Amino acid sequence: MVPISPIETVPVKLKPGMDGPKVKQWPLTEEKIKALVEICTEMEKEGKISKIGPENPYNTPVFAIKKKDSTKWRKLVDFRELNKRTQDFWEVQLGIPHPAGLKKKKSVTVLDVGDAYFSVPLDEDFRKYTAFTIPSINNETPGIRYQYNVLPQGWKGSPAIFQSSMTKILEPFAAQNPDIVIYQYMDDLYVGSDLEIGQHRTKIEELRQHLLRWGLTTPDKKHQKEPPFLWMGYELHPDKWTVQPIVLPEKDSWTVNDIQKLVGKLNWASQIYPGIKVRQLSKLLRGTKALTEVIPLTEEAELELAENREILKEPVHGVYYDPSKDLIAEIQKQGQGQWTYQIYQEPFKNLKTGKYARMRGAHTNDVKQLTEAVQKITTESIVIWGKTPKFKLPIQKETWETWWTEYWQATWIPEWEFVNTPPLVKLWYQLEKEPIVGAETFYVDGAANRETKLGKAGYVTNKGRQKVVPLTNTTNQKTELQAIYLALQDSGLEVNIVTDSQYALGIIQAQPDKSESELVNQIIEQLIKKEKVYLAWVPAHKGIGGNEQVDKLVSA
Amino acid sequence: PIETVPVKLKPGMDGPKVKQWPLTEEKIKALVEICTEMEKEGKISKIGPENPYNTPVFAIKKKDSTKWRKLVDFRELNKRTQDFWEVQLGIPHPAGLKKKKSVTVLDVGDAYFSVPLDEDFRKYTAFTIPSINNKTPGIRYQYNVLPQGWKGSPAIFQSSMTKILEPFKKQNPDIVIYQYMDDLYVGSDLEIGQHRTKIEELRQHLLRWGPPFLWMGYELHPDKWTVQPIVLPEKDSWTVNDIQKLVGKLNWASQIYPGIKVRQLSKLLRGTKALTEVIPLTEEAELELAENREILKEPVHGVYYDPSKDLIAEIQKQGQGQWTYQIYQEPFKNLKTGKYARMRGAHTNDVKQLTEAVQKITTESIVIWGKTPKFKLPIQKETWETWWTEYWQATWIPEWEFVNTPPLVKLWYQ
Ligand SMILES: Cc1cc(C#N)cc(C)c1Oc1nc(NC2CCN(Cc3ccc(S(N)(=O)=O)cc3)CC2)nc2ccsc12
Ligand SMILES: [Mg+2]
Ligand code: NA
Repeated sequence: MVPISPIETVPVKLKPGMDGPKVKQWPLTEEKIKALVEICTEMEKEGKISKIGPENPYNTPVFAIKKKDSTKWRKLVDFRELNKRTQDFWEVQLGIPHPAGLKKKKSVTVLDVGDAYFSVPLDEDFRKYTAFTIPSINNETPGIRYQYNVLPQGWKGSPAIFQSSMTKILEPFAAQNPDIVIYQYMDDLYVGSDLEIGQHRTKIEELRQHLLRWGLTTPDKKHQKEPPFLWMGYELHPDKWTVQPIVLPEKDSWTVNDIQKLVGKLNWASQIYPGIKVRQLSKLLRGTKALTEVIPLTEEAELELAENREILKEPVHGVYYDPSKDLIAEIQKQGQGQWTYQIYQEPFKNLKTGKYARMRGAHTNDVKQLTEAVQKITTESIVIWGKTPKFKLPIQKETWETWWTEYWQATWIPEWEFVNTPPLVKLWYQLEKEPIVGAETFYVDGAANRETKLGKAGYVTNKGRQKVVPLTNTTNQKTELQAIYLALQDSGLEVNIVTDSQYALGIIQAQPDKSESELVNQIIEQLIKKEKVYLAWVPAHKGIGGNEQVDKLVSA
Repeated sequence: PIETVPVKLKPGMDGPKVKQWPLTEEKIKALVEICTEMEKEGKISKIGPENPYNTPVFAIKKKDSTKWRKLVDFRELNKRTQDFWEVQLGIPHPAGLKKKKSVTVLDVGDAYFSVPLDEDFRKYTAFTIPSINNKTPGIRYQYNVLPQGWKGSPAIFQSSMTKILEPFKKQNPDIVIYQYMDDLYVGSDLEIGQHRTKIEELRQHLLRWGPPFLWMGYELHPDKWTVQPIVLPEKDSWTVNDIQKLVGKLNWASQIYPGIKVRQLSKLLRGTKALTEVIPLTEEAELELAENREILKEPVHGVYYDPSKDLIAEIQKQGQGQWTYQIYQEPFKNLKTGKYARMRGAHTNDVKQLTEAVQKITTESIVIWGKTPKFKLPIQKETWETWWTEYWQATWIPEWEFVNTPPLVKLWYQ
């Protein structure tokens, strides 16, 4: 007998106030009961469970299930109830590595740890809560009652406790072998290194050597699976990586669940397939929740899908990470609020790709979206590589300096350089900071009746030019914008505009270059055509001449 | 320090479960080294999966030093931690601190690591050193002793601190000492020369009665802190535009000051005149402007600090490195206003300037009222939350919200 170290038990509790489960055991056929008694007898021989007396008041139902070409009966303990009453755990397996953050490893071994799993004992004080009962034949004897001594399959805490117990056991081996990497997820242990295969096969032996000191038996993963590894939806090849094949289904009838799955695949695919677009397709599922509802594809969604199909024709692959090289991120504007990007170290060899879509909003502009894309890529890059990439952006250095020095908010983009790849992001208008000498001054106003929705909008100028337009089905805010629009339409290339509309100032001072309001858009189109525009605000109803005059003209 | 102090959360509240945000490799490596030493010293211990709580951690460099410091963001735990009345019903905030000619700020947080943390409360201080790219499970720890940045640490330590300070306080009856979180604020009215040595005299006190950053000293002169009343232009020739801006400013000020009038000045804007046309002031308009100027000299009325309400701090970007701000509890009743310029670093980095402004305003709030304000920040959430930790140098962290619509009133503090 070679003494083996015990695996430290994790103390477990039920949620405060809650008691263990008390679920009635279903009736079972004689055949199923016989099957369960055999299975459990073997499991008891192996130490996994133990017979208990009648004083234990808890219970979880057990089932017997059959399979296709394994004519076995398999056991099944329904721990649904016990999980509802078990404390929360630290789940250490939320995110997975992204392949583009991994470094090449000459050699990789995969060990099986499904067997070491059962060496992990269950906290003694908690076992009582796992009790279950095999009914007896014809219900003529007392049911056979058992409880678990090991982490039960399907119990809430088994994944975290097992993963944590293995990490602790491995800690010293990883620390004293800096020339290998060890990754665990589920019953698989992945060991990689840049050692020659022989000298790598020995590290593997030493690991078994280490693992056995807790009496853990671990041989190679049976039928060692030829490259690539099918892992978390990826194809990890020795020298490259990709998503597993992305095949877009051909269809004449497209339904809510199809377009969801279509976006899922496209989103998954966009991490390596560059230039994937999903706005129009994503657009079509605005509010529906009946996944069987069929939706016609806008001609802008077919064109987008057919665009995706073309990008999916030939498979694309990413390269692994080299910490001695620079990390570079390049962004392109795609239109309709969509942005695409590549992250690479050498030109033409992407580590990964991605996309960004503008946030919902009434008004927006290209520079604000570009900034948001930069922040998203920054944070993704911190996650994957632990550092910010150098950016290549389709915006002139001079455009950016004008934007941030004049923008009312604080804003920042990290180290970047211009890349002359159209379409370029630009500023489309810039309001004057001072009134314009020699430019006509338009005093604008509008007003609307809340009951009838009848309105007026117009202006009076210092040259005596005047206009009032009657409007229907309008509002105060619309008439205020309409008035500015009229002044823009009717003035020369340089114009001073005076408004009392705090609403209009709030929009224009946000410097939109595009809007979901046709009226704001028409104002933006006018601003683009002007040479100089000074917009001045005054408080309403203060006897400010011009303002007072036009307020009267429009308040019917 | 033998006996722990019983600590509990507020009724019907669990411990924090706050996601760790991504960290750069250099901050991870720094935290690994730091926490390895703290673990060897017994200040923290590894925890197992039966602890589900979490509080974010990052690393900073205090002002003017090159060594990384661990900074825990205990904001969630702090608001879930029971309100504290350490040994008395409350230490009254010293109104005299804000009047001293010089106030120096000491990081005394390291003193906390000598008091054990109540064993039943430790699980709530769990934190994670993340790995890069999820390559390995984060390293999981909890505190065994009073942690820097936790609300309860100054509270629990207040008995031990008052004793350390007694002989110094007994000797220097006019020096004012105030403790906020990990920091000590020590104000005197005497020369900076003796002020400094007097400061060192107090370090040795904590050094004999006991630090990685205790050597540092943040020097303030709140007696020279200058406010920003409302000012109106003084001009010999007013254009229509000048008067329009003036009437707008006075109309806004009329929400703050009673008896502001714009009737006579608005009278000047009769007709539909070119914005650049010069308008001579009448005598009635000049008198009205003079009466408004006078009104604006006096302070606002009935402004009083209500210790039950939050302090609110608004900040405006004025451009060219200048920032204005106001602190208040109810709108239009400013308790403090101010203006900054030429922020130490970042002539080309807005966000670094804003982060420094937030820290300076929070420092002023602690001196004047003993608590931090809630900030209304002129920045998009995603930009702020990506970058502020890169420029943060204080051991506390205030709360903040984001302004997405441009305030019209920026131009009034301009
Ligand atoms: C070891 C491991 C395997 C899997 C899987 N499924 C996933 C993760 C996250 C793993 O964990 C780590 N993986 C790496 N790099 C990669 C680089 C690319 N390859 C694919 C490959 C290489 C060699 C052969 S080959 N010639 O031996 O047949 C076949 C396939 C695998 C290793 N780096 C780290 C660092 C810390 S953990 C970790
Ligand atoms: Mg009006
Ligand atoms: Na345009």
